[PDB]
Amino acid sequence: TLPVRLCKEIELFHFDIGPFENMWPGIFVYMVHRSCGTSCFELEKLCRFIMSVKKNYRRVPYHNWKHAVTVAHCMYAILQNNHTLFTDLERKGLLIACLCHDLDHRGFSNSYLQKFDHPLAALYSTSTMEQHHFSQTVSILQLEGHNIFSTLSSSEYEQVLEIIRKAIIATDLALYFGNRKQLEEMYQTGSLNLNNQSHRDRVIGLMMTACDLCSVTKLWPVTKLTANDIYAEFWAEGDEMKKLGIQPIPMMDRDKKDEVPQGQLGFYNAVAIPCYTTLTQILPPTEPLLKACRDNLSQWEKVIR
Amino acid sequence: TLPVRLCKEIELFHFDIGPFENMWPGIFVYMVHRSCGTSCFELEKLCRFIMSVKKNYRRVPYHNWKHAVTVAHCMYAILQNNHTLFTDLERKGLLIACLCHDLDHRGFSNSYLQKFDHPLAALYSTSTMEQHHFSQTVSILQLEGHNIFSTLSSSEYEQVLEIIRKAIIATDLALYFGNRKQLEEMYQTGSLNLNNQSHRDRVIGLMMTACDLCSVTKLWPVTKLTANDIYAEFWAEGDEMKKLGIQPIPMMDRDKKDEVPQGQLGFYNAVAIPCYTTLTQILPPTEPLLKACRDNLSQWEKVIR
Amino acid sequence: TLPVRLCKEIELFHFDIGPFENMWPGIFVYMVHRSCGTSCFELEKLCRFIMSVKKNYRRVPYHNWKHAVTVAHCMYAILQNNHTLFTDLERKGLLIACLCHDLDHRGFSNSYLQKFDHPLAALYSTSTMEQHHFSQTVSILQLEGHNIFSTLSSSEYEQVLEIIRKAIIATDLALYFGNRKQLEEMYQTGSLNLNNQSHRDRVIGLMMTACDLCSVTKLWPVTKLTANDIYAEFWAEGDEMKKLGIQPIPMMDRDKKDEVPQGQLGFYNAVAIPCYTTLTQILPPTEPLLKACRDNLSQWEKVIR
Ligand SMILES: CC(=O)N1CCC(c2nc3ccccc3nc2OC2CN(c3ccc4ccccc4n3)C2)CC1
Ligand SMILES: CC(=O)N1CCC(c2nc3ccccc3nc2OC2CN(c3ccc4ccccc4n3)C2)CC1
Ligand SMILES: CC(=O)N1CCC(c2nc3ccccc3nc2OC2CN(c3ccc4ccccc4n3)C2)CC1
Ligand SMILES: [Zn+2]
Ligand SMILES: [Zn+2]
Ligand SMILES: [Zn+2]
Ligand SMILES: [Zn+2]
Ligand SMILES: [Zn+2]
Ligand SMILES: [Zn+2]
Repeated sequence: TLPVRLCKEIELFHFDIGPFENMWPGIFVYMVHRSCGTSCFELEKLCRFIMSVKKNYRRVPYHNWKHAVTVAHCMYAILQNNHTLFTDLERKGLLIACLCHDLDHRGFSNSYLQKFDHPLAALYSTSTMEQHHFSQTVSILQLEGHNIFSTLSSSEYEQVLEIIRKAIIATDLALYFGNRKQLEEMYQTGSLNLNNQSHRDRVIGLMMTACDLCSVTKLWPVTKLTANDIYAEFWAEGDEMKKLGIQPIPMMDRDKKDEVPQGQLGFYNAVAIPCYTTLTQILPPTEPLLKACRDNLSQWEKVIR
Repeated sequence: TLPVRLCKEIELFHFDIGPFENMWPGIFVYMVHRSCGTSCFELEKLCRFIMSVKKNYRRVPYHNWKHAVTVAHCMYAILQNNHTLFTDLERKGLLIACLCHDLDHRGFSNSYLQKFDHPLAALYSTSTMEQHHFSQTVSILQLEGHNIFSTLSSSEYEQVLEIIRKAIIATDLALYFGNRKQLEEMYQTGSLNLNNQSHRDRVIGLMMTACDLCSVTKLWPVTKLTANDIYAEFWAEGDEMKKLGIQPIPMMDRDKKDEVPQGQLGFYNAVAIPCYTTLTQILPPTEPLLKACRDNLSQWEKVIR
Repeated sequence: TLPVRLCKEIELFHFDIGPFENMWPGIFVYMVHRSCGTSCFELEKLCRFIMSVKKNYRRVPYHNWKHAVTVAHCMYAILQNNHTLFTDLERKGLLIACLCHDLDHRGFSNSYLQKFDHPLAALYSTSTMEQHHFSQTVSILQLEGHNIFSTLSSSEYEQVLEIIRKAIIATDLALYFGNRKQLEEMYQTGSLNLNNQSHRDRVIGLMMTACDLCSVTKLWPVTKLTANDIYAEFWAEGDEMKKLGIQPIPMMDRDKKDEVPQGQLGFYNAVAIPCYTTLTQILPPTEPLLKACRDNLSQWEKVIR
């Protein structure tokens, strides 16, 4: 039961979740029931679970509670347009993974933490933050009245945990390049097969990347506005890097503000476009992300003068 | 028992409440006792009521807790200089209405909510936020140990509720233009009469507008500083409008920052000056607001170069 | 048990405490044990005490919780390099004083409070905020399970309170000029004597100044970044001054932003350099602060073009 405008435009890939946090949870529950079903989860146990997650997000310009819901909607959009491809376990499992994918994020990349010699970097040699994101998740599920998979069998429960584990880790962009490249080949040869679990995890992996980056697939005015939040995080990290006696890459250097239009251009070309390209090849219904992406690419070129 | 400088300068229309929240409540209690009386309200029940209201204001650049107290002081200033015109019910009733007049405000106008298709817009077809502001008020009064009108008769209680209702709704600027225009005529013909309840509500209505806008009646340095908070709210709304695929009016368009000195000029001419003009006509003691207002008008013209 | 990079670089004067609050407490406990000893304080009672102090710091751009820890580290650095000069009482006493030295600070100088006619200004005729900082301290100690000097004798306890009292008051910069000038003479004549308690308090006094200002002794990139937080506080105060119908000194005037490179130059020359100069004269191990200070002085001159 969502407002008419929302019920209608929530099915759109480029949908924005507005500036109404209090309404954010509701928007999520709605999507679970439309994609998975009403009796997938007990309402109260779910709502309790949601509030807890909202609470374990930090007020960081970009990787915050809004990012979490936004990413999830893209997944919902992907799920609804490929409705016959996945089980409920995967559906109910993937939506949850998206909301938790950046839990307890502080706004610093894995690079900085290793430089800073942070306790977590010692704890997780690779994919430091993402491993923490999943750690946070399990802690929340282990809370009383928080196990929404209570009704699941221990077999099913373990399965959905793996799904969520694999998914969350995939939000490490460093892992993306190897994943896309592999998928690019397998698609070409025809060896690519969704019934292969090893193959299947990789698609899911690429699906997660598409969502984590979906701000490039929004309309131009949203994409441009979201951009401010992201560099806010980058430049701040650059500052802390500088506090370590370390010259940061120009991307995190606030002195190089002008360069940003080209910095984005390069990123689209090298990362974003190849990503949604590959995805539409495998999942044609996901093209609107790609089209919207290129529309934004054209805008960036239009910025340079 | 307020500091000497405060006790002295609190009687000034252009008084500013400083940056000491913790001291804000105290400043309010003081005004209730000077305008209405000590035994108007039970201290503890009042303080409890105040903290609750402070809690239900949001950290929004302008329409926040500070706005609430500031608006109330102007009313106090109006009440003290027209001391023989109103009953205690109206006095105690109007001060309370001013503090609650923007309860749970989020920083977006009624226009945006209707565009966004917000639940409240469906709930309140007209004067969406203001109806909510009064709804919030009643909820707080209905809290235990929060009914400061407990000592009032059910007749008096209902009366003061109407006063507060009517008052709060009047803070809708859309309603102002019709109200001023009517008052402008009645004053001219002489038909205007304070003993007429229909007439009486309209004055109260115009009094509320004067307070909600009183930042134009502060000294120039305060008026200029307060201005930043307001456009912060506007431009943000423009951003969200843009997120709806809707080109917002230049006032909410942050791209048109330069234009602001003229934007303010137009507003003074068309809205602010006619407002305090009419008010002084009816209530001559309220002229300092008008004088201070024009002093700020002269400053805006002085800005354009 | 701190990360390797931290264990190593925490002994450096120009050490920065990073952007990990959750890790800030730990960094403090570590320093107490390295400077004073493990059985100086009961762990739990200490941790309880720390969290309470963190809670009574305000989110003010500069004089906040980070400032508190940063100042304390400098003291630790001073203590560790002059290990044979002080008793444990003084050590355990001074580290604590540094963390509490700006408790409940709101970001306004004593000048503004007197102008504003604030309740505290009436309460404390001189060194208004600093007297409050110590008042806050005592209140926290008087909390249950918060008396970390519980194990101390009432004689020792009173002694450490005086130490803390004297120390905190010394963070009033107005008092500094008279203190340095006296120390400058006594050092010259040879009359300066650490066994003299009157003399001894003055050194401690100058040590506190060195720490409160230690942002000038950090590396250039940190010093420059910290600078933003400080003027944020100044300009805001200027704004409130203007709200009092009072033209503030150019330092708190945000209109005079350009002037800042020279404003800092003057400060170094007149205040910072003479301070660390005198300190190294008395305590040669504290020279790195001075060297780092001048390195930053050279940078400011390099700014002017
Ligand atoms: C973990 C990893 O590999 N990362 C690299 C890419 C980066 C990134 N993520 C984005 C997510 C959403 C939308 C845009 C994103 N853009 C990213 O980096 C591109 C934007 N960039 C640059 C590059 C060079 C620049 C030089 C000067 C000024 C700005 C620059 N911006 C690169 C995130 C970290
Ligand atoms: C609800 C309603 O009718 N509103 C119209 C007036 C508006 C408003 N409120 C003020 C309250 C206190 C002080 C000043 C206020 N100014 C307001 O709007 C005026 C300021 N404005 C403009 C107008 C056009 C502009 C064009 C370009 C750049 C800035 C502009 N500012 C109009 C509030 C919403
Ligand atoms: C209490 C007292 O005596 N104060 C004077 C010095 C001031 C101060 N504290 C600092 C602490 C750490 C680092 C730098 C600090 N700088 C301070 O003031 C200097 C910086 N200044 C100026 C002076 C004049 C200016 C004129 C135009 C623009 C900027 C200016 N900045 C002076 C603090 C208040
Ligand atoms: Zn992430
Ligand atoms: Zn993410
Ligand atoms: Zn309002
Ligand atoms: Zn208002
Ligand atoms: Zn201080
Ligand atoms: Zn300080």
